[PDB]
Amino acid sequence: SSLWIAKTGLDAQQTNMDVIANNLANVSTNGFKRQRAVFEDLLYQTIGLQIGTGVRPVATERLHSQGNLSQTNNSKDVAIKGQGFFQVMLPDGTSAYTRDGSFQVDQNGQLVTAGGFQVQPAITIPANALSITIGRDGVVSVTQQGQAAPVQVGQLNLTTFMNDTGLESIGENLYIETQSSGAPNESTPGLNGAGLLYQGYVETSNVNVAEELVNMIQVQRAYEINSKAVSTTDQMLQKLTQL
Amino acid sequence: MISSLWIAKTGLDAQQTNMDVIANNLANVSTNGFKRQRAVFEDLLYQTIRQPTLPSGLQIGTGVRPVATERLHSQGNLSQTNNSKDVAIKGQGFFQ
Amino acid sequence: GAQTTLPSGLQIGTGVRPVATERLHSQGNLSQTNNSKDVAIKGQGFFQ
Amino acid sequence: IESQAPEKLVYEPGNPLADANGYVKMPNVDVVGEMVNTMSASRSYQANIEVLNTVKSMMLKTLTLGQ
Amino acid sequence: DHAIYTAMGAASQTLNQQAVTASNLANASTPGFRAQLNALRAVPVDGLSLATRTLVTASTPGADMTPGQLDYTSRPLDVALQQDGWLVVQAADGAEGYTRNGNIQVGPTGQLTIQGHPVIGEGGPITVPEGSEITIAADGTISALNPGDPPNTVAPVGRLKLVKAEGNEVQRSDDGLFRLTAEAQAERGAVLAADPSIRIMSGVLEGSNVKPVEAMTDMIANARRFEMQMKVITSVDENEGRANQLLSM
Repeated sequence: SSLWIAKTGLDAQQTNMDVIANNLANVSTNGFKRQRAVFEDLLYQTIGLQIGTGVRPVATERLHSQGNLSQTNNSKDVAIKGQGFFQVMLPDGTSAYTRDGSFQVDQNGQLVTAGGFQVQPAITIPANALSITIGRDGVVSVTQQGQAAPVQVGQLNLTTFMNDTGLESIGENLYIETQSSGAPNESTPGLNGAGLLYQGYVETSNVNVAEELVNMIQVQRAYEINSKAVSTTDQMLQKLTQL
Repeated sequence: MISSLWIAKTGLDAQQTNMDVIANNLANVSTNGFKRQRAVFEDLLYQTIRQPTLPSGLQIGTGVRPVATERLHSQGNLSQTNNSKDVAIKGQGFFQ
Repeated sequence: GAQTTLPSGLQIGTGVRPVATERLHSQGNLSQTNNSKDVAIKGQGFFQ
Repeated sequence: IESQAPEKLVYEPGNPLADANGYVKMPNVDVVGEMVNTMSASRSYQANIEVLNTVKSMMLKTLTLGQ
Repeated sequence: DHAIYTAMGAASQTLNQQAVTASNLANASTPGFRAQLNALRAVPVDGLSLATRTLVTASTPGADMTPGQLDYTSRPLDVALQQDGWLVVQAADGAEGYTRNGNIQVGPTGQLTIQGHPVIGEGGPITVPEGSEITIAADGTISALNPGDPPNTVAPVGRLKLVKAEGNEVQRSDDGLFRLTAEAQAERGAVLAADPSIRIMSGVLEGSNVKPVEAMTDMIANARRFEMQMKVITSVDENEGRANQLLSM
């Protein structure tokens, strides 16, 4: 009856918390964009008056706003100033896209992500490297002993999407292209709308804290009100059954 | 059950891993030739709710996990010990 | 039954039962006791 | 007859019986109306029973007219 | 007289639903549990003359296949699967089965078993070098490190058999292990091939997907329906008691 409406209401508020809890758990994650749940009411029944049916979440939109930078003396970490995604080769063979700028080198040269996934285009670092320079425009140069000039290696090309909110979150700090975010556009950082690169800095999470606390306050109070609604409907049905 | 306790627990575990790294770095301030550790955090799998094309999909997170702990191999400062058996390295290299 | 429509049938469960309680054998932290008789095992081993 | 009322719609897209929009159809059975109908049917049933019981004595007493 | 049975059936089947709901709530902490969905279906009685009698019967259209909240336990053998993924384990009767419980244990002789079921990889059940720090990669690659030896070893051993199959194509067996349906068996073969596109996370255990809001609403609805059917039964019984005096001449 009116129980199948408060049930949808309760589902909505638990979805809101699962979004808020996800945002609060990823405070220390580098390059994390906060999710925001969007709710929509269901079909109305017309007999004229209109009787509602409940609420249904539509799509959690993520905010692609540039977070703050934090300084780590590591020379393998870079941060993006603007919109753009580093391209990463998955074990299957398809390409994912990430904003976590914490990179390493694996045993065969080569820049990889924190989970060891390779970063494309592939940038092979020599063993006799003394200092690695990742420039403003993505030029990765290496200094070698004796040489009075640095040896160029490669370009860190950034991928720009037309709609960044439509990317599918794999999980492990990777976004993959979807129908709503097709046609990834490779570009040198600084041109064709791509952002620039800062070496030695890591982008921090976008999540604002006070907003999430107030949001949990609101979610808890709405959840309590909906539980009261369920209790009142149950009590009415219990009174009816005694007839 | 379905409850944001299993997400906030991973949040607490992540912050505790960070605090463990911080404490380990603090305990070794006087150790000679120690590289500071940094914890890299990356969130868990995302559950996708299938809807009856859409500009954005409905995806709910699950938490965060520590995956990579890095040691910064940067050249630390030199301190003078008049003991003649002590040596220091200018650059990358390890004694065997 | 023989199959647009939902599947029929009725498979009622029976309940829950604990099968095995496991101990996580991960190395713990070390606490310093200056007495010369306590030692701590660095790895996978037990005293007999 | 089968009632012609808006079938109740519940958003359950995972159900195989959900339409393109995902609303499974639940019956239009109202609870209060059916309890009232049960009570009214019971009281009409009992009233007709009482009518038959009342008539019965007169029926049996009619047949004593001849003998 | 038979209207006292129709309502009775509903009441009885109400209890059935309650049992199912309890079976869900008893498994609130079970790892990799898939809550069974319950649904009443109406069956009309066909025959002359006025079709008035329509009974109910409860059924369980499979399980709810939304992945639960993950539990981060720092154990490398614990695995959590990408949505719509299954581990393949040898069941009791020497046949394949699919499970979500990723709590893998190592036997004394090195056999990988989940809940006593030996896990099956690409080459069959897995034999682990007795005593080894097992590390599972993101796609199921198993690396074994033998104690005492150097760490430049971490030689790989095998790869788990991860299967993609949606909730419509799978039915539960009486042992709690899921299998393919007859239609899905006909359309996708008997034994499913391992999909390399399924990602598996090591060090996290997946919990159950029992929604408590749904359980509470189901209990309230079941209680109210049971009371309504009891009231109908009482009304019918009283009516028949009054009606069974007519027979007195």
